[PDB]
Amino acid sequence: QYGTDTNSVCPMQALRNDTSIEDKLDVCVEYSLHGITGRGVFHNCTS
Amino acid sequence: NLTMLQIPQVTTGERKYRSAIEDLLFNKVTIADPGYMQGYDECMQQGPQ
Ligand SMILES: *[C@@H]1O[C@H](CO)[C@@H](O[C@@H]2O[C@H](CO)[C@@H](O[C@@H]3O[C@H](CO[C@H]4O[C@H](CO[C@H]5O[C@H](CO)[C@@H](O)[C@H](O)[C@@H]5O)[C@@H](O)[C@H](O[C@H]5O[C@H](CO)[C@@H](O)[C@H](O)[C@@H]5O[C@H]5O[C@H](CO)[C@@H](O)[C@H](O)[C@@H]5O)[C@@H]4O)[C@@H](O)[C@H](O[C@H]4O[C@H](CO)[C@@H](O)[C@H](O)[C@@H]4O[C@@H]4O[C@H](CO)[C@@H](O)[C@H](O)[C@H]4NC(C)=O)[C@@H]3O)[C@H](O)[C@H]2NC(C)=O)[C@H](O)[C@H]1NC(C)=O
Ligand SMILES: *[C@@H]1O[C@H](CO)[C@@H](O[C@@H]2O[C@H](CO)[C@@H](O)[C@H](O)[C@H]2NC(C)=O)[C@H](O)[C@H]1NC(C)=O
Ligand SMILES: [Zn+2]
Repeated sequence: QYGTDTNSVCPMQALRNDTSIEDKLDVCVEYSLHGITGRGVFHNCTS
Repeated sequence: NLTMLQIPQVTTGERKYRSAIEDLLFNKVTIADPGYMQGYDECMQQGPQ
């Protein structure tokens, strides 16, 4: 089953923490965040 | 008396572009501001609404 929230069942091959978003702010990147995938650009925001 | 149909003159400042009756008409209608100048930035600074 796929959930819109975080997906906590992942294979070990997909276990990584390549969270270098600070250096990749101004670039279109492929993101995979807790089972959520897509493409986009991250802008520093306050919330 | 044609006061409401005329645009009020102002001695100092910015000239007005709406009459009294036009101001009454526009205030009764809710229209969203389509961010002509800085909508792209405002949609990020304001958050989801
Ligand atoms: C030839 O024809 C030319 C074109 O017709 C004409 O040039 C035009 O002259 C007029 C009058 O001089 C200019 O109007 C003025 O525009 C100012 C800037 O507007 C823009 O920016 C604001 C946001 O402000 C930010 O940016 C400005 C710089 O751009 C900066 O100065 C400011 O500090 C901010 O950083 C923005 O809100 C404006 O857009 C909205 O209004 C437009 C209409 O004016 C809409 O079309 C647009 O969709 C926007 O609409 C939304 O927002 C409004 C306001 O909330 C809502 O009503 C609406 O529903 C919608 O949500 C635009 O991008 C503007 O600041 C200035 O404002 C003053 O005057 C008007 C009218 O009297 C008042 O309503 C304002 O409150 C304000 O009044 C007082 O002004 C004095 C002096 O400036 C201030 O000291 C006071 O504080 C202020 N009082 C208050 C309470 O705020 C006015 O609209 C116009 O820009 C020129 N157009 C050009 C150059 O292209 C030219 O004169 C003609 N020549 C001859 C010879 O006749
Ligand atoms: C013409 O009509 C205007 C309104 O369209 C009148 O102005 C109003 O006057 C009253 C009474 O003094 C005030 O309380 C209002 O605030 C005014 N409204 C405005 C200025 O929008 C004006 O008095 C009328 N003229 C005459 C000669 O009767
Ligand atoms: Zn940006």
